[PDB]
Amino acid sequence: IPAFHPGELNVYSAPGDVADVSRALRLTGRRVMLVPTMGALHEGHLALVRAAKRVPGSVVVVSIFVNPMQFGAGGDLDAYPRTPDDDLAQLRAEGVEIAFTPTTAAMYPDGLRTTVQPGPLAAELEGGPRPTHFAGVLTVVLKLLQIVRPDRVFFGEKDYQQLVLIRQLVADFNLDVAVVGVPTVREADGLAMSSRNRYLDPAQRAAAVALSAALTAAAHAATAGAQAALDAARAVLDAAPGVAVDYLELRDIGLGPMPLNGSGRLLVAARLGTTRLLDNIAIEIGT
Amino acid sequence: AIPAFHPGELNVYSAPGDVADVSRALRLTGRRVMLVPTMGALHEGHLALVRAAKRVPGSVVVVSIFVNPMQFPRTPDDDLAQLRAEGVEIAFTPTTAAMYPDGLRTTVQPGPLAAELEGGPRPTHFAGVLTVVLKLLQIVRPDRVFFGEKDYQQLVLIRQLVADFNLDVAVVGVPTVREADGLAMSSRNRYLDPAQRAAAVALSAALTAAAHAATAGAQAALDAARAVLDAAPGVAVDYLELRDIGLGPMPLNGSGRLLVAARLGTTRLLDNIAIEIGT
Ligand SMILES: COc1ccc2[nH]c(C(=O)NS(C)(=O)=O)cc2c1
Ligand SMILES: COc1ccc2[nH]c(C(=O)NS(C)(=O)=O)cc2c1
Repeated sequence: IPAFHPGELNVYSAPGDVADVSRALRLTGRRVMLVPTMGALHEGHLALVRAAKRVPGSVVVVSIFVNPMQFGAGGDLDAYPRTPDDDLAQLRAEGVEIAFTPTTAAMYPDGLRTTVQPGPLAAELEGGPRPTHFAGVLTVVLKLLQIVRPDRVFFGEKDYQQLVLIRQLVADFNLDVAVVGVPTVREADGLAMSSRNRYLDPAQRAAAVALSAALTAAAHAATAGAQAALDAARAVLDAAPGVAVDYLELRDIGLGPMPLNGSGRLLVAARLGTTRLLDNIAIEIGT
Repeated sequence: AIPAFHPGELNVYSAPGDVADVSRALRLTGRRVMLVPTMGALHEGHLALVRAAKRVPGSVVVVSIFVNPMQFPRTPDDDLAQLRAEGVEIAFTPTTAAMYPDGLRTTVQPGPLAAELEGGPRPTHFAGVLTVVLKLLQIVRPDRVFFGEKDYQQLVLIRQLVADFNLDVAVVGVPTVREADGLAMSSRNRYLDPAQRAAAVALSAALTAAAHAATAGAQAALDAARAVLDAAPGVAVDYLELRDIGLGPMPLNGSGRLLVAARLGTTRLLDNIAIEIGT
C-alpha cells in the first residue's frame, strides 16, 4: 500500500498503487465506485460522480485515461481535449477521493496483445465505419475493472451503445460488478453534454439543439407508432441548419431488434461541420 | 318569493327567472357562483370543469345544460345523476322557448376571429355560441365561468366577448381531458370504428411532438406535427395552425398555440396545445 489520505483527493498513476489502495479500502468495508472517464470533465461526468458518491460508504475512483486503442488514426487521438488541471480540481471540489491517471506505457507495456473481441453489436451503429473502436473501449474497461475491482461502475446513457456492450462484457465474462447507467445530463435547451460540444461555433451550437428536439418529439409522437415517432424525428432534423444525419435508428433497449414494441431506444448520430454529435432517448411505442 | 333551494342537493331549474333569483339570493349569502355551461351528454371533460369550479372556496356550482340550435344527443336523467354525483347544487336546463321567446332578434356579432379556423366550414357558429353564453352570463351572473381548452378558438372568443362588453366575470379555461392514449375527449369519439379510433391518436401525438420539437423553433414544430399526421391513414387534416395564445399571428419566439382539425370518415376532430418557441 502507498498513502491514502481520506477525505482528500489521492492521485495514483501506477496500476499497482491504485490496485493495492483499492483492495485495502475493500477490506475496511468501503464500497469502491468506478467512474471511467477520458478526462475533460463536464457536468455529465459529475453526475456520474455524484451518483457514485451517493452510495453508502462509497469510495469513488475516477479514472482518467485517453485510451489510444478505441481511437484512430482515425483522426481522433491527438485531438481529444486534455485538461488534467481542471479535471482534478473539479474532482477535489466533488469530494472524490481517488483519481487514477495511468500512463499509456503502464496500460499497454506489451502494445495490443491479448484483447476483448465484442459481439456483433460492435460492428453496428458507431462500429459501422470504426470496426475496432469497441474492442478498444472494452479492453480498456476490462482492464480498469481488473485494476480497481469496484462494486459498481458508472456510465452515461449518452454513449448508449457502449453501455450495452459493457453490460455484455460484464455478463459474458462473469464480472462481479454492477453496471450503473446514469441518464444523460443535458444543456438548458436539451443538448446532451459532450466534450465534443466545445468544437461547435455559435451557429452550430444553436443548430445542435435539433438532436434532443427530434428525439423528444419522436418520444411524444410514438403513441401513434414507430413510423410516426421516426417521421417526427426526421422532420425536426430536416428543419435544422447544417445538421447532416449519419443515422437515425429505432431499436430495442438492448440494441437488438425493435418489436411492434413498447419500450425501445431511439439513436441519432449527426455532423455539424466536422463535429459529430451523438444522442439517444427511451421511446415507448404506443399503438 | 325566491324559488325553493335545498343546499347540498341538485336543484334543477328550467326557468331563466328562477335560476336568476336563486343565484342572486346565493351571491348575497356569501356564496361565489361558478358557471359551467354545457350542451349535455356529459363526459369526464365536463366533470373536470365542475371539479375546478367546486374547488373555489364557498363556490356554488351552476351547470347549464342547453342544446343551442343557433350553434352547430339527449340523456337528461343520466346527466343529472353525474352532477348529483359531483355534488353540483344547480342544474339550469332551459327550453328553446325560454331562452329564445322572441326567436333570434338581438344577437352578438363576434370580431373577425370568428371567421377563421372553425368559422371556415361553420361561418355563423360562434355568433350562436357567444349569444347563448352572454345570455347565460346575464341569467346566472357568475363570479367565474369555466370552459375547456378543447375548443380553444371558442375560449378566446369568449374572453374577447367578456372584455369587449365589460362583463365582470372571470373566464377560467381548464386543460383538456384526454383518453389514456391522449385523444382529446369528445362525445364524437364513440362514433369512430376501431380503425379510425386508432388513427385518431395522431392528432394528440402530432401536437405533443410539435410541443417538444419547439426548442428547435416554429418550423420544426410544424414539420414534426405534420410528419405525425402524414403517418395516419384516413385522417383528412382541415388545418394545422400555429398562433399566439390569443390566436393572432405567431410571434417570432415566446408563447403560442398549435391548433389542428381533421375528418375521419364523417367525424370531425379538433385538438390544440400550448407551444413555447425556443422551448
Ligand atoms: C450523465 O450524463 C453524461 C453526459 C455526457 C457524458 N459524456 C460522457 C463521456 O464522454 N464519458 S467518457 C468515458 O469520457 O467518454 C459521459 C457522460 C455522461
Ligand atoms: C376539460 O376538458 C374538456 C374536454 C372536452 C370538452 N368538451 C366540452 C364540450 O363539449 N363542451 S360543450 C358541448 O360546449 O358543452 C367540454 C370539454 C372539456
